[PDB]
Amino acid sequence: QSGISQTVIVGPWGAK
Amino acid sequence: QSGISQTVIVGPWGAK
Amino acid sequence: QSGISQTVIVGPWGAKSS
Amino acid sequence: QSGISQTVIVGPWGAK
Amino acid sequence: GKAFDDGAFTGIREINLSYNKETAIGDFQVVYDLNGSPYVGQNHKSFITGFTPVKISLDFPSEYIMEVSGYTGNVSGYVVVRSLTFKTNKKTYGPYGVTSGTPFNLPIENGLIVGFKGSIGYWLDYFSMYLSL
Amino acid sequence: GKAFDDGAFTGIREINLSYNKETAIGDFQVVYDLNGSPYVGQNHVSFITGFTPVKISLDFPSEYIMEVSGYTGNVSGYVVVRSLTFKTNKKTYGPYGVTSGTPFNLPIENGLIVGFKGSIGYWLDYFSMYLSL
Amino acid sequence: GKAFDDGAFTGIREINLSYNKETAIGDFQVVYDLNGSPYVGQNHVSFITGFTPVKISLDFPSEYIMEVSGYTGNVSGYVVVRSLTFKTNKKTYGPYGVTSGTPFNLPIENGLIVGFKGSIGYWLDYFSMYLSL
Amino acid sequence: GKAFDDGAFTGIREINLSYNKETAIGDFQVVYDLNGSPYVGQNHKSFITGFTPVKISLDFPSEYIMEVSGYTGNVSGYVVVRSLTFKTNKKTYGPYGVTSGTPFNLPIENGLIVGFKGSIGYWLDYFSMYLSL
Ligand SMILES: OC[C@H]1O[C@@H](O)[C@H](O)[C@@H](O)[C@H]1O
Ligand SMILES: OC[C@H]1O[C@@H](O)[C@H](O)[C@@H](O)[C@H]1O
Ligand SMILES: OC[C@H]1O[C@@H](O)[C@H](O)[C@@H](O)[C@H]1O
Ligand SMILES: OC[C@H]1O[C@@H](O)[C@H](O)[C@@H](O)[C@H]1O
Repeated sequence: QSGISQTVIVGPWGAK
Repeated sequence: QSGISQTVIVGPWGAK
Repeated sequence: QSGISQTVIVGPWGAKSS
Repeated sequence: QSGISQTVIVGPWGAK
Repeated sequence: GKAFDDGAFTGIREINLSYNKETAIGDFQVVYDLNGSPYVGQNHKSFITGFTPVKISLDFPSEYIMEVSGYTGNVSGYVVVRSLTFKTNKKTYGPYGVTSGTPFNLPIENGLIVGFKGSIGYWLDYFSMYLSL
Repeated sequence: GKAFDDGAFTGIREINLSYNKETAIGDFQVVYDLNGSPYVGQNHVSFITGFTPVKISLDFPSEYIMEVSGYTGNVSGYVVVRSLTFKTNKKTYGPYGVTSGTPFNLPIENGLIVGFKGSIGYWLDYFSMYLSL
Repeated sequence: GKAFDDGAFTGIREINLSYNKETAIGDFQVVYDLNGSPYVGQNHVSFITGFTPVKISLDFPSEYIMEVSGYTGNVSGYVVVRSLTFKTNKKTYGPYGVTSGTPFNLPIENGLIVGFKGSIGYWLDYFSMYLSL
Repeated sequence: GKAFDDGAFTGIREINLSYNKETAIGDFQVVYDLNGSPYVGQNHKSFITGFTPVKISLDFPSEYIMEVSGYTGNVSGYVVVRSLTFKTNKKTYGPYGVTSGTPFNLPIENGLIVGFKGSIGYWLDYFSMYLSL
């Protein structure tokens, strides 16, 4: 792994 | 706390 | 709930707190 | 990335 | 309708649903992954019949859902989920049902859908999804 | 537009955005909570002016966002976020902007929005949200 | 020894282990909770017998483990887990085994133990725990 | 001692602590990563002086802590943290302080340390760690 914390991310909404 | 694990829940979509 | 995010916390090690 | 959910894992304790 | 809650698992292996080209989504059942082993969820069936069955077999764990979209609308006086579409990192499954009404969509940039809950009477009334890393 | 990514924090205290009721959302800035202390996020501004400012001050931590909804659609040739509405456990803020086009909505049964990322040119091109327990 | 990995679940309902006052921990089995339904984990047994069985029945979900402690040491030339103690918000179970060797302890301020993995030969060689909110 | 709680961040860039080969750990300060940018945490200092400073600069984000170990024990009639050792995927830092008393160790198979909390009077009374994926 990397030393960076992760989080759930939803989206995007809008332009592709 | 309760001994029950939690998780993110999104929704609902549909009837209210 | 509350508007504050939570994370797992392990410990403490050292003087007793509970 | 993986279709497999992950969890924090601590240890091991005992034999290396 | 009759509410259901499958709970949270390790991943998704297969989705089985049924729909009617003139009404909405009917039956819904999921085969989850539970720590590397398939776990068959309870079949949540409509109070009626006459639906067309669909089997979505994912190539777990390399293939996973990245977006769920659909439409909600009135059917016989009831607001229900009329259509569903599942997009994975490999292909698009759907749309299944009627693409009319109010659209909705849940794209996921990071994370996984690991469970479903909702209610089904004559049709799928509503549903929610469990998300996790 | 110019992409931005605020990252994840502990919660949301205030949202400052600007919009034009005849076009779309413009500026976007968030005051996050960072472990009990306010953290002023970078102000992501539109390339143009003429927007109406709005300050959404939440009664943190008792008040939090339970649903985000809005509309996307064209403004000239570009697909952008035309309108946004924020619903908390206390009040509904908005809608702000053109309430026409393709709707989208994200209701949260369990969890919290803890960050934003997206892109802004003349208008808010797109955006995503970080979710956490 | 023979490695095992139960994986992660919703919680813990019961722990069944065995020990010997002169050696170390032997058998290990857990009855987990899986979205409200008990799930019997595989019984991980020692290659030998002569152990004293212990059943720890928790008052799920009001009672849960807050700290796991124990000792690791040499037994017949093998480094193994010689003792275990489980402290919940209601009581302390143990110590089971011999409290000689190098101690270890895992207190939890926030979160839950939701799974176990490890290895067992004549005795419990080592183990790890899955943690989650 | 005086309690402190830095909270949770996105990673760890640098740890600054001080110790005394005859007593225990004194001062403790951490430079966290906050969504790609360094964030200097408050310096938690001992009520007294005479400690030897130590700077642990990690090669973020390629280098991260995989195990924290140490010793707790009595000093002047108080139970305190006498020694600490930080093992990363690249190097071992420490032990710093007196390696006498009761040992403790926290190996991490999956996850990251993203924050610290504790208390400091003459010495570090106790400490806990925030964990995340
Ligand atoms: O599916 C839509 C509706 O179906 C009916 O059978 C049921 O009585 C309603 O409560 C609602 O579920
Ligand atoms: O916001 C709509 C558009 O604004 C323009 O200024 C930019 O060049 C486009 O890339 C797009 O962002
Ligand atoms: O349990 C301690 C030992 O037990 C033996 O039976 C096994 O062959 C060893 O590898 C070690 O596991
Ligand atoms: O650090 C050891 C001790 O230091 C003293 O200064 C303080 O009054 C105690 O509460 C304890 O913290």
